Amino acid sequence: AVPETRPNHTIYINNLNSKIKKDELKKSLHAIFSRFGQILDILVPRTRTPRGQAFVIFKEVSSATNALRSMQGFPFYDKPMAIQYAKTDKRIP
RNA sequence: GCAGAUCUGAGCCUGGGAGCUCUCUGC
Repeated sequence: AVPETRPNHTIYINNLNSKIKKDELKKSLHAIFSRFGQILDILVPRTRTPRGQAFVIFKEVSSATNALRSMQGFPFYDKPMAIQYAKTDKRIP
């Protein structure tokens, strides 16, 4: 899937390491992405099979923008993160 | 209904994974 996106509060990360427990994955994504700004939630959706996908919802769009740029392709648990803006913002105002 | 659960529950769809349904648990 290669959808048209535009900046919003939420980034979509895939190519994550599927061997990492979901609770540890959430804590590690929080620790590394909180440098860019306040995080409202981190979602790791349950899929029929493990697929290495997560969403990080930032309080400010600028935080998402800087995280997307800075962390694109960066190793996380020995795999390069692939990052996009979310197709549809997951923030709940 | 809401929230969770599978490399540690399942059937599909897909066949270059942001898909669907079920089952189970709590409320």
